Amino acid sequence: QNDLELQQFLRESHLLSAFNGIVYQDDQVIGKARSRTLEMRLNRLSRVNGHQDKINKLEKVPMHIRRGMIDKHVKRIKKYEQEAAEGGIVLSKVKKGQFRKIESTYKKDIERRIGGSIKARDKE
Amino acid sequence: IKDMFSSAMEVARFEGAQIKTVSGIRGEIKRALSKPEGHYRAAFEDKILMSDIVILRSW
Amino acid sequence: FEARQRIEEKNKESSDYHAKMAHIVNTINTEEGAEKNKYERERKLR
Amino acid sequence: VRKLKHHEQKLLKKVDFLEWKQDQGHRDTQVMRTYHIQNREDYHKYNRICGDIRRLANKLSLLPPTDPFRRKHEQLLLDKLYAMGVLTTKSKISDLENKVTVSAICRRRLPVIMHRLKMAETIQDAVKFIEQGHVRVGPNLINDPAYLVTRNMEDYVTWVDNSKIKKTLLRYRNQIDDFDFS
Amino acid sequence: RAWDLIRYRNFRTFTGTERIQFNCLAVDPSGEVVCAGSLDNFDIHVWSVQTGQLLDALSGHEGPVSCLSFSQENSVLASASWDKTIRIWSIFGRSQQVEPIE
Amino acid sequence: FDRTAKPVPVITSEVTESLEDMIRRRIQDSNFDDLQRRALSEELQKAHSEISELYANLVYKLDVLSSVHFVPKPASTSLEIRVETPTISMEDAQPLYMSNASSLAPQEI
Amino acid sequence: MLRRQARERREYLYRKAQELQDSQLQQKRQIIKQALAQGKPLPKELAEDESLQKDFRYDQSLKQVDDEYAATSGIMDPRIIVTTSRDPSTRLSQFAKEIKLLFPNAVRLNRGNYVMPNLVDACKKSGTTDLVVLHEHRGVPTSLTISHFPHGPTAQFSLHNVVMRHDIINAGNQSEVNPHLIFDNFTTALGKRVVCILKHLFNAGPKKDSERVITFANRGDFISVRQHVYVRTREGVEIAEVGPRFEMRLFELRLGTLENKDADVEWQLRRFIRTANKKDYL
Repeated sequence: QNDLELQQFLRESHLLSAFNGIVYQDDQVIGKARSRTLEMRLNRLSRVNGHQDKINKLEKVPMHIRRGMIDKHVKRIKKYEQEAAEGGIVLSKVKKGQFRKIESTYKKDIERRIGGSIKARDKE
Repeated sequence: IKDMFSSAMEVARFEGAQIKTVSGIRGEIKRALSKPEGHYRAAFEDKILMSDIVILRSW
Repeated sequence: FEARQRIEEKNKESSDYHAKMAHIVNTINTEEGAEKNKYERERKLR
Repeated sequence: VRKLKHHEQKLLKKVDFLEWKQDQGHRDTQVMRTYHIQNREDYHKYNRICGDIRRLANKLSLLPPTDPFRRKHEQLLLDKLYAMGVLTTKSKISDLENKVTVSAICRRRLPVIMHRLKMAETIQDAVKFIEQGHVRVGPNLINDPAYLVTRNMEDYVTWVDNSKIKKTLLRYRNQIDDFDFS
Repeated sequence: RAWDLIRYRNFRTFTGTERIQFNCLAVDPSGEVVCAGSLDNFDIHVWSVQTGQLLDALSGHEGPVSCLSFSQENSVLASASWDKTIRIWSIFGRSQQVEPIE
Repeated sequence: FDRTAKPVPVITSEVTESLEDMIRRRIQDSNFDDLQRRALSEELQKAHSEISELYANLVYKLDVLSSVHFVPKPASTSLEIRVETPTISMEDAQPLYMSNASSLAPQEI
Repeated sequence: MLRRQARERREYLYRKAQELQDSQLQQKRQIIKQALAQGKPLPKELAEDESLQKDFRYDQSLKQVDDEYAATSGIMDPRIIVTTSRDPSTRLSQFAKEIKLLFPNAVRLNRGNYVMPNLVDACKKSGTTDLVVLHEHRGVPTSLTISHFPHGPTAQFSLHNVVMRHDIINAGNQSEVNPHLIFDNFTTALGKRVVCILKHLFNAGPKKDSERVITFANRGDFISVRQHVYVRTREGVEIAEVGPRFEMRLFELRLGTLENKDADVEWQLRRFIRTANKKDYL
């Protein structure tokens, strides 16, 4: 649990597979994997002491296209989990209001624009 | 500095001592002048005036 | 000669005195503020 | 254009005949007003070079942080832009994205160099003087405003000899020696 | 850099130590020494041709060395620069002599 | 009385002896404070090649924009292979020639 | 080169002011560097500024001799002029002879009717690096000032227990080989500054068997300078004393050449302060 390289590889296994034997260790990680890997590490470090209204700033997207982004992403999520919801495999478990993180989440960089959950419904 | 000493032997005895004016300008006596006897050369923090008195606090 | 001797003995005396006063200050700080904070800790339970 | 009423301004909000979104806030116009740029396409001719510098700086920061290729080319580009004068400090590599800017390339132009060297009272005066052919860098007369003056090449920005401006500054301090024509 | 016009090879390359750009040169008659001046350095760079090393950096102009020429008979160096000064250097044989003509 | 600064030290035989055996310790251990005279990966390789050609084009137009007063590239002790051939063949296409030697010296053959 | 050297010093002190101004970003970038290294949480001030981390992507590839001597430390040998005050006495001319024999790559210049502004200008356009100006008092030399010339520093010293090689005996001729150096307990940052000043006027890289050595040994702000030759025996190493010995005390160190005295002082001897004789390299 206190191995740092192992746990960093574990939680950055998704975008290494999205933007790739394979390389995982820094001093071998080429561009978009490097930028998003470093950004993910800096977010995870800064989420302890930084304020929750200041650490995860969403990109300013207009209303009628951010809502369509969210609706198409939720359609992808429902289509993916609904596809294998009946299956006996260990689908990973999410919380109640969050978005399920899928391959289009990691490739399309969708969580910078839509967040991890609708925080108006999370607040209410 | 004119008259706190009577002889260059006395100034030689007291060389290097820290003096000060009544304005608190710190200073040090450096060398006895040759021909006027108890007169010496001191160096101060900056330019002292003709209306001052230097002071060697001894015990 | 008296210049060098008097200067260095005055420096030694000052450096001893500062060590002694700082020692008694932070020994009064440490081994009595521990008891002050212990009394505050067992007074907060009331 | 007629200061729409409340129902009109509510009914057509995105209407604007002057400021568009492709305009980018009229910043070509803004910095060419600041540094007095004659032709319209100099901003975008500089913007292409700033985009080259920042494209290479992105693609070079996307290399791993310890390899000597990235470190050598980052330091080499940083040195080149400081020596040319666009960058004002060769210390940090975030200058290669943040401080590289059409205004920096425009501050290196000849009338702005002139005005900072107190050689003309304003940038428009400096434009008028080097259009009138008073200013030489080195030996040779420079005639156009857009001339970019590097750091070692700004030591030689002077007036031409037999300049009326050189004559009147010398005769203001009455150091005019008419033997060497001024 | 030096070029053999028999075998067509660049056999010698002379750089300084200061990363400057050279604007004029001058060679010896008895071609032991090449010499070159820049417009951003105020020095004159003196290289041996037999070995490749930087033999000397002559200093004394206060302006960019615009032109260099070796005298073809007595082998004295004449440089001239934008500080309104021509200067004559006796390089060879224990002199290290400088004569500035304004 | 109090005195301002310490006097200048008198240099006696004891301080010269201490200083000399300090020098002897340094000089037999050679503790001298002198001045001292001054392939990878496919993806990493093609990343290097792309930023190399970007760097080349950008340096070209920066030099032309700078009106070629620039500061040169630092140093490169490169490595050149020259085959042997007639210097007739190392020339331009014209009816004449200038030299009919071979590009390698006798001490290079 | 007047305008070039003026604007070059201007740009250097602009860059130095910008470094000390934005040197906080260096250490907080160091903080987030070691926070990536060992996965420990980042402070609130370094956690809520978004611009510094997206500059840190660029700035992750960032990383002795100091700013005046750093450009040409071992690359180029020095060039020193040694000159006296003005109308010097004969024992000061003998001492200036001895100092020009101390430093290799040093010549001596006759002083009389040389103004110090155009002397400095003649040196720093003829290409010399250091100037040593020697001051006397009825024969006994009392000061030496070292000025490093491309707008470098001047260190002004007083000299105190001066015994001269001309004064002792005909013990022979000197050696003039590139010496070895010894610096004993120069411990503070002013000590390293004075070491760099005093040792960038010797040639870089002497021979390993160079048989003369010259020591600058600090003994409570009184740098004893002696010069020795040696020959290593079967049991120890035998030291003979050659050339002048003195004690120099730094009283001033400022950041321009000799001519102005409008230069910023890095250090100068506060003599009359209350805690003057209580610390060394004060």
